[PDB]
Amino acid sequence: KVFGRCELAAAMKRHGLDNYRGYSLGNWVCAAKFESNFNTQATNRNTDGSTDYGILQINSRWWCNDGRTPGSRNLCNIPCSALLSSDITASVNCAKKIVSDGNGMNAWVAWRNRCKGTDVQAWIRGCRL
Ligand SMILES: CC(=O)N[C@@H]1[C@@H](O)[C@H](O[C@@H]2O[C@@H]([C@H](O)CO)[C@H](O)[C@H]2O)[C@@H](CO)O[C@@H]1O
Ligand SMILES: [Cl-]
Ligand SMILES: [Cl-]
Ligand SMILES: [Cl-]
Ligand SMILES: [Cl-]
Ligand SMILES: [Cl-]
Ligand SMILES: [Cl-]
Repeated sequence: KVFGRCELAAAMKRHGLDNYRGYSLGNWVCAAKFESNFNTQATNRNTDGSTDYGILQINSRWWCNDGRTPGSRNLCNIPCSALLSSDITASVNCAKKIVSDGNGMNAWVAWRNRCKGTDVQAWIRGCRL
């Protein structure tokens, strides 16, 4: 599923991501924009053999099981395929664990490089929230 900008903002808010760990909704929407372009089915292969899955490009190195990342962890206790669903529940629940791990949203490369410090409220501008 390719979410609209305001559509994703509403879904993230319902699942309690807004202001989660102090990160405003615009931060989360911006992260999803640059990680996946709002596409729940996005996947990308990393140099080490791990893969990033879904709207927030969550990495199998630490967070989910795909059966093809030797030595990796599954800290969200989920199959990576669950992060590709049209329903964002699994991705949100895992994102909550990730952002609580110590380094906040810096875990998302695209957030650090393209969202951090910018006018992130622009991403929820005009949305009915
Ligand atoms: C929270 C999350 O999963 N973020 C991922 C990044 O982990 C991922 O960055 C890759 O992770 C490194 C190793 O694969 C794991 O140590 C790679 O060196 C690095 O490229 C990023 C890739 O675009 O996507 C999300 O931000
Ligand atoms: Cl957009
Ligand atoms: Cl915001
Ligand atoms: Cl594995
Ligand atoms: Cl599994
Ligand atoms: Cl949803
Ligand atoms: Cl980047």
